[PDB]
Amino acid sequence: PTLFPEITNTVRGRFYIVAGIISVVMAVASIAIFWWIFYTITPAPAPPL
Amino acid sequence: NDLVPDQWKPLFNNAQWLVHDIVVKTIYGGLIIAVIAHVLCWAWTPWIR
Amino acid sequence: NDLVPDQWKPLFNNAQWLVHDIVVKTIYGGLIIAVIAHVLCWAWTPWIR
Amino acid sequence: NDLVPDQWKPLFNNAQWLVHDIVVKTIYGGLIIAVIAHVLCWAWTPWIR
Amino acid sequence: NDLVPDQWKPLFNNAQWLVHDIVVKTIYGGLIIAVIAHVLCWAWTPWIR
Amino acid sequence: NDLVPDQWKPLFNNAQWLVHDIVVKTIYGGLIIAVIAHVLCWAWTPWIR
Amino acid sequence: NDLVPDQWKPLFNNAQWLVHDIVVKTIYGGLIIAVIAHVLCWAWTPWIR
Amino acid sequence: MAPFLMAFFTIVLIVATLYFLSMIMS
Amino acid sequence: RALPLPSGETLPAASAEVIPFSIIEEFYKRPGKTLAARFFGVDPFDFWIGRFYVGLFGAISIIGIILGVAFYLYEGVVNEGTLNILAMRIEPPPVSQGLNVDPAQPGFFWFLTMVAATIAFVGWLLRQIDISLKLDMGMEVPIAFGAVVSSWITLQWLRPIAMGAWGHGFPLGITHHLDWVSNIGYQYYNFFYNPFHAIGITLLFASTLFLHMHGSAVLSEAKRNISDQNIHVFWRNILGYSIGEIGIHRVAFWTGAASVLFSNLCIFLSGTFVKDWNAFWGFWDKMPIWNGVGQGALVA
Amino acid sequence: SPWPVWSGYALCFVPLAAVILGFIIAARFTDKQATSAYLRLDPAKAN
Amino acid sequence: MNWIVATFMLMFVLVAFLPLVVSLAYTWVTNP
Amino acid sequence: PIDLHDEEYRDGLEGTIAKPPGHVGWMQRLLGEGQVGPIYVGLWGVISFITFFASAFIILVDYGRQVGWNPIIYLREFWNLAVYPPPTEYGLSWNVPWDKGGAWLAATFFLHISVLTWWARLYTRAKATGVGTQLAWGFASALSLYFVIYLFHPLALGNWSAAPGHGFRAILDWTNYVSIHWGNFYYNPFHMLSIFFLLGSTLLLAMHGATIVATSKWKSEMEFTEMMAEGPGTQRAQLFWRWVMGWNANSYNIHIWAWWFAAFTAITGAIGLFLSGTLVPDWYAWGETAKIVAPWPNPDWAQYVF
Amino acid sequence: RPFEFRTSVVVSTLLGLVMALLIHFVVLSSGAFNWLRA
Amino acid sequence: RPFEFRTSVVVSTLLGLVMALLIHFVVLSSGAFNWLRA
Amino acid sequence: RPFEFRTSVVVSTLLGLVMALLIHFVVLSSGAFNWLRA
Amino acid sequence: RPFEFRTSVVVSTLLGLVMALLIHFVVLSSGAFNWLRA
Amino acid sequence: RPFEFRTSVVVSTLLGLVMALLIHFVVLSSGAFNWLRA
Amino acid sequence: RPFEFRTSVVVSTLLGLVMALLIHFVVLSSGAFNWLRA
Amino acid sequence: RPFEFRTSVVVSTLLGLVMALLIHFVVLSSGAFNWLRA
Amino acid sequence: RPFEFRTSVVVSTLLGLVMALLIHFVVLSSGAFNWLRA
Amino acid sequence: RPFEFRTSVVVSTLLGLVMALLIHFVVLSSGAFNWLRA
Ligand code: BCL
Ligand code: BCL
Ligand code: BCL
Ligand code: BCL
Ligand code: BCL
Ligand code: BCL
Ligand code: BCL
Ligand code: BCL
Ligand code: BCL
Ligand SMILES: CC(C)=CCC/C(C)=C/C=C/C(C)=C/C=C/C(C)=C/C=C/C=C(C)/C=C/C=C(C)/C=C/C1=C(C)C(=O)CCC1(C)C
Ligand SMILES: [Fe+3]
Repeated sequence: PTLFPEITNTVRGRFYIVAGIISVVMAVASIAIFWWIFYTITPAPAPPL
Repeated sequence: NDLVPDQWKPLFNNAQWLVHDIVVKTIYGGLIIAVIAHVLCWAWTPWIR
Repeated sequence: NDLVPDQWKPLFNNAQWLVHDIVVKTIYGGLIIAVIAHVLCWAWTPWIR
Repeated sequence: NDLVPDQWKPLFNNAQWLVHDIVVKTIYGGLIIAVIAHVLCWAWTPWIR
Repeated sequence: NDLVPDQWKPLFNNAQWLVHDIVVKTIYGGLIIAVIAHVLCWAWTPWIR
Repeated sequence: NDLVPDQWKPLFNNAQWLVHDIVVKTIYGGLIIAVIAHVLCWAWTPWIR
Repeated sequence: NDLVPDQWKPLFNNAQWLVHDIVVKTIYGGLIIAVIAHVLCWAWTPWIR
Repeated sequence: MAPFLMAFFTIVLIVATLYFLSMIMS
Repeated sequence: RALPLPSGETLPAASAEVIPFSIIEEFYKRPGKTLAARFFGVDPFDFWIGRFYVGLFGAISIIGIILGVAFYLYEGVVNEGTLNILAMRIEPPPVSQGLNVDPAQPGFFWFLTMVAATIAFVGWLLRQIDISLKLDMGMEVPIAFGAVVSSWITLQWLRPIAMGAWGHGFPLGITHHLDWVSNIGYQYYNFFYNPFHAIGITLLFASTLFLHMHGSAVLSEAKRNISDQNIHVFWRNILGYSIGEIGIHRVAFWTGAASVLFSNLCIFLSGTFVKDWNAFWGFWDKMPIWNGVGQGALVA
Repeated sequence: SPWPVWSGYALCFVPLAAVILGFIIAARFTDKQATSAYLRLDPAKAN
Repeated sequence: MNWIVATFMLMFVLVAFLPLVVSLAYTWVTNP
Repeated sequence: PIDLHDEEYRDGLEGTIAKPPGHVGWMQRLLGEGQVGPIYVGLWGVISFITFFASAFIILVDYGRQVGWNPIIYLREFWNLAVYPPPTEYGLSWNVPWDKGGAWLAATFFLHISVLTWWARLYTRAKATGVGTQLAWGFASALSLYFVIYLFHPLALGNWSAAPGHGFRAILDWTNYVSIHWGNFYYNPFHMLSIFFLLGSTLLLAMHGATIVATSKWKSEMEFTEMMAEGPGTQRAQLFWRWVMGWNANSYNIHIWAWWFAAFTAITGAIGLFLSGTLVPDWYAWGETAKIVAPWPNPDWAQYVF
Repeated sequence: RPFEFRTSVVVSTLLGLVMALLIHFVVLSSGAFNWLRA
Repeated sequence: RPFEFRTSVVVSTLLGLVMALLIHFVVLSSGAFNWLRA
Repeated sequence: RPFEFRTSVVVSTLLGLVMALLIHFVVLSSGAFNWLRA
Repeated sequence: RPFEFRTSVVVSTLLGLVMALLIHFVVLSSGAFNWLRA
Repeated sequence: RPFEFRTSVVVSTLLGLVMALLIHFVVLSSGAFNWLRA
Repeated sequence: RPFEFRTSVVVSTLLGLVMALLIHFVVLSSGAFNWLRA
Repeated sequence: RPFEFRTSVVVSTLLGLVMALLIHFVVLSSGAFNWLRA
Repeated sequence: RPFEFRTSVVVSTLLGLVMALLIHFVVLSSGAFNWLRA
Repeated sequence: RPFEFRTSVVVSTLLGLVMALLIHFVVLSSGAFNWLRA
């Protein structure tokens, strides 16, 4: 029961969805991990006297 | 298109009726989940006040 | 297009009449809900003062 | 174009006459609503002074 | 162009005469309303002094 | 171009004579109104002094 | 170009002669008006001194 | 309740995407 | 028989049918190949109003233009009393207000004018894409206009949000956005020394030179008996190189895009990361190749 | 007092009106020439 | 935050650069 | 009566060199043509080459003198060395020491001779092939702006110090100093006109390139053939620009537009720069009297302070 | 016929909507009615 | 015929609308009528 | 028939969505309801 | 005929409208008539 | 039939996704919930 | 014929109009006549 | 013939007009005559 | 020739290299590990 | 074959040389080893 037989039945078309999902997930994970590391290892503000 | 009811025969094909049923069920489930999520969010922190 | 009324025959096809009816019902329901929401909002906090 | 009156036959098709009628009624209703709104607004707060 | 008078036959079509008549009536009504509005505005606050 | 006078036949068509006549009357009326307005403005406040 | 005089046939068309005549009269009238305006302006306030 | 709500929403997202992906790819 | 050529010349005495312009328009005008026709299945406005094509993005664009013009004229005639376009002063809200807008406070109509202008520009771009799709053409004109539209978007949306005050937007006034340009250029002193501004200036000058040379080349072989190789021989005697009929247009397109792209990059970088372009070049005299090689006024 | 000096009149506004009018005239004449009829390849068979 | 949004706008600014690189790549590749 | 083959392969003076053409390869794949071909050298192009070489040699040797002849400091400070003109004292005089503007005058004179001979070379080579001489007059307008900058502005001001200083960084400094010294250069009307024409030139170049590349499938780039009978590509471009903005041109007028935009840019720039110093000493103070400066009573100054 | 019915309808609707939006914004920003917090 | 009816109507309507908007803005910005909070 | 049903539906839906968004943002930015932190 | 009738009409109408607007603006901006609040 | 089922499904899904993303971003930027570090 | 009649008329009319406008403005801005509030 | 009559007429007229403007401007800007308020 | 495998290797390798370089530079400039003279 | 051998060789050699130069310069500029006069 599909309206996209060319996307949901073909092996090539069926791999589009998974590839896109994994790419989006990996991009988000990369950004999150980098900024978490930066904000966790960076020093505290340089206070005044 | 013999699975379609008499009223909606001029509008729906046999293959789209099942997908329409799936979409309706998904919409109802999403509505239930959204209702529970909104109730939990209000129970945590009211946004109107 | 035999189900369309006599007056609106030159304007409506037989398959668009049903969709027009559905749109009319949706519009009426939305209007009722909007009236209720406006009454509740005014009871909460008048915006004219 | 047998529904169009004798005067306006060289200008109007048979299918545009009904839409023109609908537009005319909508405009008149909007005008009456605008008159009521302006009267209420003046009764609330005059803007000319 | 048989409705057009003899004088303006070389200038006007048959379907443009009606639109011209409508435009003329609209202009006359607008001029009357503008005259009334100007008289009211002068009676309220003279602008020449 | 039979309505055009003998002198101005090499310059005017038959449909342009009427438009030229209209323009001439409009210009004459505008000049009369402008003279009246200038006289009124001078009687109100001389601008040369 | 039967209306053009003998001297100016090699230069003027029949239709351009009339426009030239109108231009000449306009220039002469403008010159007279300019002379009068200059005389009045000098009588009012000399600009050389 | 910042972590708990995030965990709940993420779990819902993961379970829903698993369900729909299983529906599509079968 | 005299055949009028496209250049306007007439010559005495091939498919050279002297045909009107109406036939060409009627042949190519066919409906139903725009962007919205693929998305919704139909373009709601698929007609021509005079010479202009009115698509789904033409109505949005026209609404944006009308609203922008009205909001611009309201602020400058009313709320300022200037009555002249060369001295009005359409400013955004103050920097103390932050990123939030308020109808009661001043600077509200600047927001509406900017939003309407953005909508109009985006609609114009999409309408160009639609018209290009209707004619079976390439997508290069939309690319160039998108470059310039991104140049617009950087100055009024991205930079103020990155800075975080919403007062970091140039006023919409004739002879007054020059004031903003002059004050921004001197706050970060020596905007000449910004490396990306210099690249933009270089590409602008190259664009003008290339355009003038191409015009001169085409006009010089207009209406003479030429073998189509004379211009190449001319361009090879001078400068020792000829680029060809298709190469020049590609160069013009690419340079025209690149100049504005580099300029938008330079302005954005000047906004946020650097505060002084003179201190940017302080690393040059300190690299470990020239450090101890000089004496007196000659050492750095 | 409220009037601009003569330099402000000429040097700024004579060129401005000149530019606007010249642009509006050049556009009209170029469109006229481009819309005039002349030798074109027949669109019915050329493509 | 101060830096995350600035980096995101930098990304947006480079996304503008990308489309012309696409045209350059198409012109390079499609010839042979 | 004009042979294209002899124009490319003659020998000696009034002939070409590097006659066996070379091929670059990557330029063919990206631009469509990669042949470098022979180059003409006869008469014109010899004088210009020699004079430009002399000027560049003088400038480079004076660069070398400023660092003690050290080739490492030379590389370090090469982008910020400059030979400056004589100071404001006894400015127009030529009796200046070689290190206080003596080297500037000779190099400038040789550069002048070089540019004039290059214009002559362009004119003669345009005539010798049968094409028109539009490029020579465009270069004449550019040289008009150049000669206003380097010769006619210093003269009528009384000192050579008003000219640039022959350096990579010395031209930006010249622009900044000239803007500062005469009030505010933004409020010079001819500067505004030149900016208008320059931006119009860039916009027109981008549009023309994009259109001719978009309609390139039907060979619209062969402009010489399109000026005799218009094929489908030019018709498609005309229809595209008609449906977008309501009016269009043909394959002939757009080049006139581009040429005149460039020429107007150069001419207006030259006129504005010449008027900047001699007639109007302060452009902002003139704009205030001309009613083109907007009042700024209470500016919000927190935006311009760190 | 000089003008199509569709063109008239489209132009009239667009003009009316633009005028309504402009009038509402102008009345809202004038601060002369005490509507939506004064 | 020197001028078509359609262009006449379009030009007249556009000029009228522009003049109406300009006159309303000029009168409102004069502050001489006490209209919309003086 | 002067207007397709599809065109009417598309135009009406687009206008409704846009205006609903506009009213929500304008009411939120007015700060007169004490919603979403005052 | 040296000039079309339509060209003359267009030129004269545009010149007249521009001159009327310019003269009204110049008379208003001089502040010498006491019109629209002095 | 006026509307293909595929068109309706695609349009509704895209509208829902865009609205969800917009609502999430607007609720984050308001700073009224104290979620994701206040 | 060295010159068309039309070109002569156009050039002369344009020159006259520009000169009239320039002279009027130059006299007005001089403040030497006491015209239009001194 | 070396020179057309039209070219000579155009060159002479342009040179004359440019000179007339130039000498009137130079005489005005010198302030040595006391014309138009000294 | 299929592009999916290739376009993936290049993008993954470039992302990994850039992220590694950036992360080492961020950790080095933080001065919280006593590496390379404190 | 997804990638040429030549491209792999060129990319690897370029990356290696660049990394070696960067590492040597960073170690030299740190002043942590007492190499080349401390
Ligand atoms: C809080 C009090 C605010 C205010 C806040 C708002 C807000 C906020 C909104 C309005 C809207 C409207 N306001 Mg109110 N409004 C106020 C005061 C006024 C005044 C007045 C003079 O005082 C007037 C004349 C109005 C008039 C109006 C109408 C134009 C409109 C509601 C009717 C309508 O057309 O519904 C027609 C609408 C429909 C028929 C919609 C039907 C939608 C259906 C039910 C589907 C909904 C989406 C669905 C849940 C999605 C998920 C499921 C999937 C579809 C499967 N308001 C005050 C100032 N008003 C609403 C509107 O619709 O604007 C366009 C709106 O959004
Ligand atoms: C977005 C809009 C929708 C739509 C929504 C509706 C709605 C809603 C209705 C109709 C109705 C009609 N529509 Mg439909 N319809 C659409 C598209 C079309 C198309 C088409 C595209 O071809 C056509 C030909 C039609 C044609 C028609 C007729 C068949 C039918 C009756 C019209 C009539 O008699 O009006 C004559 C009557 C009028 C003009 C009434 C005018 C009223 C004025 C505006 C005043 C209103 C005041 C208000 C109600 C009260 C204020 C209260 C406040 C609290 C202060 N519609 C589009 C897609 N249509 C009606 C119907 O079927 O009724 C059974 C109906 O209710
Ligand atoms: C509050 C007092 C304010 C003021 C506030 C406003 C506001 C606010 C508005 C006007 C508008 C108008 N004002 Mg008022 N106005 C004032 C003083 C004046 C004065 C004066 C000299 O004093 C004048 C002459 C006017 C004149 C006018 C008209 C130009 C216009 C109303 C008539 C009209 O066109 O109706 C014709 C209008 C219609 C036919 C519209 C019909 C619309 C139908 C009913 C549908 C509405 C949408 C519907 C709910 C959507 C949902 C359903 C789906 C469609 C299915 N105003 C003072 C200063 N005025 C209104 C207008 O329309 O401006 C363009 C407007 O918005
Ligand atoms: C300063 C002291 C006085 C004053 C002093 C004067 C004096 C003195 C005069 C005027 C004149 C006029 N004034 Mg005044 N005026 C004042 C204040 C005003 C105010 C105001 C808001 O306060 C207004 C609106 C006006 C308005 C007007 C006009 C009625 C009139 C100029 C008409 C015009 O544009 O001619 C120029 C217009 C045109 C040349 C073209 C007009 C449009 C044509 C008719 C349309 C044709 C359409 C058709 C399609 C065209 C075909 C060709 C197309 C190209 C296709 N006055 C104050 C109070 N006013 C003049 C007058 O009376 O004129 C009769 C005049 O001499
Ligand atoms: C400084 C002291 C004096 C003064 C000192 C002088 C002196 C002394 C002289 C003038 C001269 C003149 N001055 Mg003065 N001048 C003063 C103040 C003024 C004022 C003013 C606003 O007060 C004005 C308007 C003028 C105006 C004039 C002109 C009447 C005249 C220059 C004409 C010209 O342009 O020749 C140059 C014009 C042309 C070359 C061409 C003119 C146009 C032609 C005739 C038209 C041909 C059209 C046809 C279609 C063209 C075909 C070819 C085309 C290429 C197609 N003066 C003050 C008061 N003036 C001169 C004079 O008397 O001249 C007779 C002169 O010697
Ligand atoms: C703007 C320039 C005008 C022009 C203006 C004139 C004028 C003016 C005259 C002529 C005359 C002549 N012109 Mg013409 N003419 C032009 C174009 C042309 C062209 C052409 C384009 O092909 C041609 C072929 C001609 C040819 C001719 C001759 C047929 C004829 C007699 C010349 C002669 O004998 O000179 C031989 C004589 C001389 C060269 C005398 C030179 C005197 C020098 C200049 C010293 C003058 C001293 C001065 C008057 C004293 C000053 C006292 C002060 C108070 C201090 N002209 C252009 C368009 N021409 C003349 C004519 O028809 O006479 C009847 C005449 O008067
Ligand atoms: C010192 C402690 C620091 C820190 C410092 C670093 C540094 C520094 C780096 C990481 C990197 C990473 N960090 Mg850590 N990291 C910290 C805390 C964390 C936390 C946490 C929640 O606490 C997490 C989840 C992570 C997670 C991660 C991963 C994203 C990544 C390592 C896995 C990976 O992808 O390998 C997959 C990696 C590979 C498959 C690479 C394989 C390479 C092969 C072996 C060749 C290498 C080059 C070779 C020698 C060249 C010469 C030969 C020629 C090729 C012929 N870090 C703290 C704050 N982290 C590393 C990384 O990979 O960044 C990209 C990295 O460089
Ligand atoms: C710049 C890099 C060079 C290159 C460098 C090498 C090197 C180096 C080796 C190969 C080897 C192989 N290469 Mg080669 N190779 C190149 C280009 C190519 C190309 C091509 C362009 O078409 C191809 C098809 C190949 C294919 C191949 C295979 C024929 C062969 C065996 C692979 C295998 O089984 O790996 C399966 C095994 C692995 C993938 C091992 C992965 C190990 C990971 C990284 C962990 C390492 C642990 C580490 C050393 C421990 C460190 C301890 C420290 C004290 C902390 N190479 C490029 C140009 N290649 C290998 C070979 O021939 O061996 C006899 C080999 O040693
Ligand atoms: C001194 C201690 C310093 C330091 C200083 C350096 C320096 C300095 C260098 C490295 C380099 C490297 N360092 Mg160390 N490094 C330190 C601490 C570390 C730490 C750690 C976590 O503590 C790690 C993981 C590493 C890891 C690494 C590797 C990435 C790399 C060496 C392996 C390699 O790829 O060889 C693979 C390398 C090769 C196969 C090269 C082979 C070259 C052949 C022999 C030819 C050489 C040129 C030849 C002589 C030219 C002349 C002849 C002509 C060719 C004919 N270093 C500390 C801080 N490190 C080296 C490197 O390669 O960087 C890119 C390097 O230059
Ligand atoms: C201090 C300062 C500034 C000093 C400056 C010193 C100088 C250099 C001053 C310069 C003065 C000059 C050069 C003055 C110029 C006067 C001229 C050229 C007037 C032209 C009149 C043209 C006229 C009357 C033309 C009228 C045209 C008309 C009547 C048209 C007629 C017609 C034509 C031709 C048609 O087909 C059809 C329409 C119609 C029949 C009306
Ligand atoms: Fe070209």
